[PDB]
Amino acid sequence: MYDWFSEMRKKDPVYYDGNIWQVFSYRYTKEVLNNFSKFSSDLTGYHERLEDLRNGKIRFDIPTRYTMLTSDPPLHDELRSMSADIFSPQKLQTLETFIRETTRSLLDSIDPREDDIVKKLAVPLPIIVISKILGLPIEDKEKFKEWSDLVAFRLGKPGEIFELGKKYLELIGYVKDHLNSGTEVVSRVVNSNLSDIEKLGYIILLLIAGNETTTNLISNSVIDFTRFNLWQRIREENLYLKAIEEALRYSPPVMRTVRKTKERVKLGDQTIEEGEYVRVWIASANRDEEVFHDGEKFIPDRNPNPHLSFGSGIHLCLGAPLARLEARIAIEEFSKRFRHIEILDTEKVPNEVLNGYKRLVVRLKS
Ligand code: HEM
Repeated sequence: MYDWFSEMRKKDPVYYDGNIWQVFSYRYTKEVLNNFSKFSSDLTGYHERLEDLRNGKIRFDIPTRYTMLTSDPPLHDELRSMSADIFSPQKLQTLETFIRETTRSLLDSIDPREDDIVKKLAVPLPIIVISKILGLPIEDKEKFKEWSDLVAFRLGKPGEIFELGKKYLELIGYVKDHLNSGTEVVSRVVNSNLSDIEKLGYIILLLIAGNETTTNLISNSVIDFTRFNLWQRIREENLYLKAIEEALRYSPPVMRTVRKTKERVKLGDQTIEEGEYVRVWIASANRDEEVFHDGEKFIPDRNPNPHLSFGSGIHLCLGAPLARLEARIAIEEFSKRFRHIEILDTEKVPNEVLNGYKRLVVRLKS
């Protein structure tokens, strides 16, 4: 649907189709994302229940409705400041050896003749890394794999209520079980003025917000580098940093995000009424010809590359530096292991927001 995106960017960058508003151009998607006053992220009733949560009036509820992702400032900033430096440059420098050793370990498990790199590399890496950072027992990776499906970007589908109930029951129980054995990261959260439900929500967000997305970055990168035959060049010219950024732009793990109008507002030539949902197409903005010359092409050394794959504004992905580091080390170590790669079989996740692969079977020549 990238051709439909281009047509919309040209004729209706801000389009109303009866029920929701949709934005396709780079200029307007960025404007929406940055104007948090007009375009709110308070879509889960968080602000409305903050008083009763902090009072202990609400005792039970789905914890994932109360995270920094579904909040506007000042609440949003009060929450985010508790972990603003979790992925600081110094912290990541120190994690480099652990991340590199971990992917080398995962690569060691790959059978060159024919293996699934999503299963052996892309899925485990982010999970193992976040577990170390949070101080949660890696010995529960498989469970973590299951719970990663709960990431907020994923919308509902019929017949999942029982399955989801099971995961929530286990996940919540696990977090409550390890709230006081985590790193300073979780300690600061557990020792704040937040209600119990919010603490749960906060820890779950940090635990699952980047698993499927980071996995998708690695998978999408492997697919793009292979299909456009760039492995040789990337190693040769050391285009890892720029190439991964071009994968993020071209094959964004998250296709779009949503906002709700906080009052009548004019975006472009349109006046969006108060209380309307606005779908922001990150994938389309990333192809905007005005901002990305030859945007329909995968240019490995494209520079600069101001894509919106991690968002923009106050909710700009907290894990961006980590995701970038993990993916880079993954792709570097992988490239150093094979002389030729061949994609034998793939299976794509069936979702309109999360963009990635469920299976990626390849054959490698070490
Ligand atoms: C390549 C992988 C990733 C992609 C493409 C991705 C994408 C995003 C996007 C689009 C947003 C903004 C959502 C919005 O504006 O409504 C976001 C927010 C967030 N992401 Fe990521 N993410 C990735 C990896 C990670 C990782 C590794 C973590 C670490 C736990 C993480 C933690 C978060 C958090 C906590 C937020 C909310 C921040 C806030 O609301 O201020 N993400 N992510």
